[PDB]
Parts: sequence; C-alpha cells; structure tokens
Amino acid sequence: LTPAELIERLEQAWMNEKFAPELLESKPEIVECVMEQLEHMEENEDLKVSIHQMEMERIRYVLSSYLRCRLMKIEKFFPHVLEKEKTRPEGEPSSLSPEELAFAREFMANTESYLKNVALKHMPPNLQKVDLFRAVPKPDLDSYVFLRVRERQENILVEPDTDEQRDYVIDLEKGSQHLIRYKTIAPLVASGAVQLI
Amino acid sequence: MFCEKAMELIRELHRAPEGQLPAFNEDGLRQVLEEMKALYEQNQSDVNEAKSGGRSDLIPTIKFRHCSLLRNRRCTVAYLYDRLLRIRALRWEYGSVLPNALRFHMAAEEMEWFNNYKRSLATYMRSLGGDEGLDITQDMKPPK
Amino acid sequence: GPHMSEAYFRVESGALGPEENFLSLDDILMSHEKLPVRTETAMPRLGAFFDNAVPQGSKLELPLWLAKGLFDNKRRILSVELPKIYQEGWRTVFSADPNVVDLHKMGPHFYGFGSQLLHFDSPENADISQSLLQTFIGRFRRIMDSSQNAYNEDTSALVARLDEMERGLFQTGQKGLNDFQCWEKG
Amino acid sequence: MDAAEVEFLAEKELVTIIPNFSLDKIYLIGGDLGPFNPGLPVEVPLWLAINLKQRQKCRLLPPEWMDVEKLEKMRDHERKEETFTPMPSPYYMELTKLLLNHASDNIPKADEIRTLVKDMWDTRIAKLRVSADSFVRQQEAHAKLDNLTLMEINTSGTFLTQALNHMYKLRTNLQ
Repeated sequence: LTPAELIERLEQAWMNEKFAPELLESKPEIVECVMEQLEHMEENEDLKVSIHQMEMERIRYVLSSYLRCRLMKIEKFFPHVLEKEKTRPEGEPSSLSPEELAFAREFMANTESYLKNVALKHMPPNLQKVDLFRAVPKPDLDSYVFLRVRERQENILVEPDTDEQRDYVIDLEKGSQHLIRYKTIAPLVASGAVQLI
Repeated sequence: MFCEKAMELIRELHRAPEGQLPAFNEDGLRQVLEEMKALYEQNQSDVNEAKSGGRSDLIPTIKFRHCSLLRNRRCTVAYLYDRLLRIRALRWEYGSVLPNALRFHMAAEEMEWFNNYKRSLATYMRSLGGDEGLDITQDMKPPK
Repeated sequence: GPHMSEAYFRVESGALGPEENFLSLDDILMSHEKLPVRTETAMPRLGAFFDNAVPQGSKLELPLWLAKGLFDNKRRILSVELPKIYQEGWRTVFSADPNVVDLHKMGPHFYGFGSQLLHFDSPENADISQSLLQTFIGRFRRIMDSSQNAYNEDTSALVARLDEMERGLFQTGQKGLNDFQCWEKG
Repeated sequence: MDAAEVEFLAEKELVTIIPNFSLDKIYLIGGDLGPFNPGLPVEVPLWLAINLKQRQKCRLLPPEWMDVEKLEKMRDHERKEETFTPMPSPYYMELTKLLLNHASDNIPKADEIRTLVKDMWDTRIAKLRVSADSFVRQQEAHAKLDNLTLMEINTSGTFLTQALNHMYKLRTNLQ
C-alpha cells in the first residue's frame, strides 16, 4: 500500500465516519501507518521544508478529526459500543481499537460510579439500578445519508415505510450519487463499494 | 402534584444555552430524593393495607405513586447526565485546567468525574503514536 | 465558549418515533404537558391534588407521563381524551394550509406530543398520524426557504410560529447556509 | 462537516502555476511535484499554489473552464435542465473563491467570473429547494443527484437529512 493510497484511505474513513450514524470499523493499519509517516517526516532547502511541513499539517488535521469523530461516537453510545464488541464473533472485524475499547470501558465505569454515588444509592431500595444500555439511545441506523458510488452494486433495498409491499430495489452505478437511509447500504460503506459524503 | 420539583431541574438546564453549566442544584436534588423516599414509604404501607385488609381499591393510588417514582428518577438521571455532557465539553473548550468560575458551578462528584475523564482521555491520546501519541484536542480546524 | 456547541453532545429527542428518549430533556418537557382524562375508578388519598379519595369519572388534566403510566387498553384506571388540537376539526383546518397555524402556541411540541398520543390506541390513530406527517410536509418548504434566506425575508415572525422540532430544523438550515456564506467572505 | 473542510478537499485539485524560482522534484506523500523552473508551467495542488502565490513565488493560471463565454453557456444549459448538469469542476465554487481571493489579478475579467459563478450557484440551489420539496411531497425514500458538487450537497445536506429523518419517524410511528 503506497503512502499516497494510505492518505486516500484515511480521508475515505474520515468522511464515512463523519456521516455514518454508528461507529464504523477500526482501521489500525491506517492510523498506525499514518502516525509513522508523520513521525518520519518529523525527522527534519527551507522552501522544501516548508512545503513538506504544510503537507504534514494537512494529514495531521485529517487524522485528528477522524479520531475525534470516533471518540464522539464512543462517548455518545458507550453502552452499545461495548455490548456490540463483547458479542462480536471471533474473526469478525472489530469497531474498537484496543485503546478505544479501554477508553470506552473507563467512560462507562466513571459514569455509572458518578450516577450511583450522587443519586442512585440514595433512591428507594428497588429503584437504585439503571440499565444504561436501555437509558442511552442506540445509533439510529435509519438516518439518511448522501453517498458516492465507487464500485457498482445491484439490488439495493429501498423501504419507504413499514409496509413491505412498497419495497423496491435500485442499482448503484459507479460514479453516481444518492440520498438514502443508511441502514440498507451499511455493508457497502464497510467494504468501500460506496463513499458517504 | 408530585414531580414538580424534578421539572425545575430539567427546565433550569434546558434554558442554559451553548452547554453553559448553571450551579449544581443541590437543594432541588435533595428535595426530589426526599419526595421519592416519602412516595416509597406511603406505597409500602398502602401495599400492606392491600395485603392485610383486602384494599385492592388502593392499587390505582399505588401505581400512581409508582409512576411518580419512576418519573422522579428519570428526571434526576437525565439532569445529572446532561450536566456530565456539558462538563465533558469543558475539557475540550477550556483544556485540562478549568477556570475557577466554571468549577464553582460544579458538584464535588462532578469534578471527580471530570478528572477521571481527563485522565482517560490523556491516556488514550498518549497511546496513539510513539512519542506522547497525538493531542487530538488540537488541530480543531483545517490548515489555513 | 461559542464553539463549545460541538463538544456538547446533548441527548436528542425520540418522541417522533415509538418511544421517547429516556435521557432527552426535550422529551421530558414534552411529556410534562397536560392531557384530558377521566378516571374509571376512585383513587384513595389523592383528592388533595385535585379516604380523601378522588371520585371516579372525574374530569382531570394529567401530564402525559402519568396518563401513560395509568393507561391500558381497557378503561381500568383511566380513559384518555384527545386534545382538541388533534381532533378532526383542527386537522381539517391544518389541511387547508399547514403554514397558517402557530405550532408554538399550539405546541410547543406539536409533533412530539401528537406522536406519543398514539399510545392510547385511539380509533383515530391513523388520522392523527397522517395529519402530523402531512402538516410537516406542508410547512417544509417555507422552513427551508426561510432558514436559507432564499427571499431575504425577516425570519423572526416565522420562528415564533415554529414548534420545537421545526425550530431545530430551522436552526440547522440556517447554520449550514450561514457557514457557507462566512466561508465565502474571509 | 463545515465548508472549510470541503475547501480542504478542494485544495487537492491540481492547478497550473508559473514559478519564478528553481526547485528540485519534491517527493511528497501523495505525489511527486515539479521540478520547478522559472517561467515554466507546472501542475501543483491548489493549496501549494495558493501558498507559493502568497510567497510571491509564482503566478496562477486560470483553469480553462473559468472563462466568461463558457460560464454563460453552462449557466444557460443549467436552466434548461430539470436535473443538475455536470459542472466544470467538482469544486467549482472553491476554485473560483480561492482563485479570485488570492489571484484575481491573474484571472481575466475576474468580476464577471465572480458574478457568473454566483448565478450558477443561485440557479442550482433554487433548483435544489424545488427538487427537495417535490421529493418530500411525494414521500420518496431515495433520490439520485449525480451532478451536485460536495459544497452544494453539504450546505443543504444536514438540513435535508434531518428533515427526512423526522419524516421517516412520522411515517412509521404507528406500525
């Protein structure tokens, strides 16, 4: 994977994460390799130095934004992000890096402890327990999103409402742009077939 | 009747714009917890009169107090939770050290939650790369 | 801090769907709004708020959360009444021109409250539901035009007539347009 | 996503400059640039072009599509179409903005270009509101918008998705 391709995949993940209503798959290969590239370029005529530094800043910003985006999602849906990872089948791609997982567990422990000490333990006997998995909203997979097709895919399911007889299918042509519920095309975001914008 | 005090907590917060953190309402919190205590006690005796007096005619009043208990609890948790969401924003907007005027409106337990969050975040960011990882609380805007 | 709006993740509302969000401050304010109800049984030791009991068949205005709690398909404890604003008269009037109605005065959570009103399995549920949807569809354009300042009209008069959810949507349209214009300047 | 971030992406587009300095082929992550030679044309990322420009180390050349006559026809073509027509660039608003703000003295009839580009934008966003209104009135659950650019999509984007999200919930709150 070329350094150029690396930055390209970084920006793709950055955009997908921005618009997807749920936390997407962890991309260790990208974060780590980009971090290295940034450190290797830290090992530093002047015009050439300025230009290199300028590109570094561009890459830095994208990585930082992407990472902040993922932390925001982790914090908003911490109980669901943890439950999904706990039940993930061995072998399936994870949506949490080791560090994000630790961070999420800590956010959970910190919040439960706070709620327990400040109010929960002071409530009637059978009202002291609050299931945060049920109290905290889950990611709304029905959210609408715009996308760009980078790899052709036929038979995308469109479900206007609750009545299945209204369902129909469409084809996603390379280079086309669409507006649709995220839920139906979710697996295409994961594989790279489409790009959220 | 019941749960009016709990609503004061909610309104006070909802009126505070841009994540502003108003003073922790200790009295409101106390009074709600006290209302829940009373409600629980009255229901305990009534559920007893309905167990030793054939007062199944008290069930309506019983569920009534029960709904009020769940409501008081919902408001309490929502209030406290939202405040934590604003306190969390403080770390990103003002940094590791909070202005004392901002700390003044926080409860002792909230400062503790803040410090634990501060530490977890620092640890996370420190793990990103080789040397001191990466401070993602910086570079909030794209290069000029 | 003005830009602290991005680091503050308030729990959003869920009242437009099946259930409201437990931690949503807005849904909590919404479910506090009163609803017309008639008791189907006496409630001992409670008349003080309205054995010092509350007579059956009493006409009461109870907050939505309590009404929900004491309700069940059967008229066991309560029988719920639809607010006039969601009855045939008003929905026919809404049908003539959705934009003419002040949803702040008749709200402020018109869509949210009306959506949660469906939990009382009223015979008119289908009509209530269709009405909420068509009302939104009919005021959508006015909201997009104004929030994006398409005609250079003062938006103050429109904002005052928007329900809480519409105000949020309006704010988003304004934010997106404003952001672009400022980027356009400096 | 903010307009600034959309511009960030636009800044990756290649533009042609006339350097007034000498420089060896630089090896940047994402593409080698140059070599750079005085008075000779070379393609570089828009962000570099803008920086060098500010350093008074080059002059920017107007993209071929950034021409009055051409822009007038595109604008006219846009009006006759019900859907959105292919734009000269995926970032025409950004290239016009940045080029006129940092190299207007290098763009012929800059004022006329600014006016035409603005009218192109005004024409398209009006068409967007119209299209969105009919999309909503027919309660559609999907639409194709092949020629809308990122800046145009993003400016109305959050508004449109939130509105549709509210509608989807209103259309499914019974079943």
